[PDB]
Amino acid sequence: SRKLILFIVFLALLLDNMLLTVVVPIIPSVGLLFASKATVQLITNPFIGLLTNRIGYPIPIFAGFCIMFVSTIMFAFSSSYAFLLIARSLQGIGSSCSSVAGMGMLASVYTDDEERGNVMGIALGGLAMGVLVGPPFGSVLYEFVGKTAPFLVLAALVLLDGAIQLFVLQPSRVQPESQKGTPLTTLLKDPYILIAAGSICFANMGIAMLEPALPIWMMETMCSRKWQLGVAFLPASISYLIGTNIFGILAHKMGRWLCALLGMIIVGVSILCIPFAKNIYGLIAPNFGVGFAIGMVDSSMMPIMGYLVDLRHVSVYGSVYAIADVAFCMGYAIGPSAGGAIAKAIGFPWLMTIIGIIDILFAPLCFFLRSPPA
Ligand SMILES: COc1cc2c(cc1OC)[C@H]1C[C@@H](OC(=O)[C@@H](N)C(C)C)[C@H](CC(C)C)CN1CC2
Repeated sequence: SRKLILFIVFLALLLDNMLLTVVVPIIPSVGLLFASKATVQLITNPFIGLLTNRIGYPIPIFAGFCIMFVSTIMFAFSSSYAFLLIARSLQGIGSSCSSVAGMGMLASVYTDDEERGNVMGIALGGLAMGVLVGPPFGSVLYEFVGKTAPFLVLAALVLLDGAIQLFVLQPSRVQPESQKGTPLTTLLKDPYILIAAGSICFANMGIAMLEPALPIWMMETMCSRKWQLGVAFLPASISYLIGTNIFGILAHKMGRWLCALLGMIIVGVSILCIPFAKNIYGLIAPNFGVGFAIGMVDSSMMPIMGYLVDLRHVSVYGSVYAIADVAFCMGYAIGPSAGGAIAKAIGFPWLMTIIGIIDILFAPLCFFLRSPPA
């Protein structure tokens, strides 16, 4: 059925993101390792995009379990920096495979735009939920048992997920797609695919510049307590969960172009409002708005990728969702380091204001998605 595939993609994304996050609080126990996974995923996304059109979705969505499970074990038994880096790179390839192949399969199964909206919303809700229950899970287990409890529990969990894969997807038989998909070059030459991918990129780059540089600006102006840095962003996750689980539904009613436009403005007018907050209490509302609007944008531009592909090019979703994932991961690849560097160069408030201005100025470019020609 289709709901089984939806649940399998949801659980895959959830477990992959629990892993990306769980590792965060264990690494201090600092260089390019934090972005190794993201940049490796950015490298290996288009390859899965072209591979899903050559061998099918199952085999390259099941290769997620076989690879992420190896990472979750390699992290469980990591001693040197080289082992940690190769484990994070293997995770990155696993997250690629899972995200690209799973979103492509969700697009190829739910062939109606209205239902594809809700399905992509639910999958991104899986992403958000995994990110939300990640740091808790890891820490709790790290403090109560040791540095190997979270990784072994997630190994068991991805093993169960891979069993569901083997007994639902049946990747035993290779199966090429029905028609030759449009080459990635032509897809990237289109203006509307570029606009949607750019919207997702800019939104996620704003978040990924905010997150690892807000504790820095906090410990020097607010003098917040140690645990305050943890709650300083939990509103963003919770709001992203809410937004990307409800707007996958609300967007096709409101109009995906309008949802994305309003989505980015809200991102802009919230990120711009972060530097004006002086105390942790005043930091909540703009962070909530940031998360809510990032969800507004993501759940509304993820269906529109497959929609534009169905409306303009041939109906093969591997390459276009590889493009959208590249958009995503560009943020968590470049944004953290570049934002830290810019904050050290000019200043964190000016960096957040630049991000906000760029987002508010780029938002009106989403009106071009009101009615694209065929
Ligand atoms: C390991 O270290 C990290 C820890 C964390 C992150 C990245 C890290 O490294 C990369 C991101 C993940 C975000 O979101 C996501 O992954 C998802 N949106 C998907 C679409 C990428 C999240 C955005 C929402 C609050 C709006 C913010 N943080 C949470 C913790």
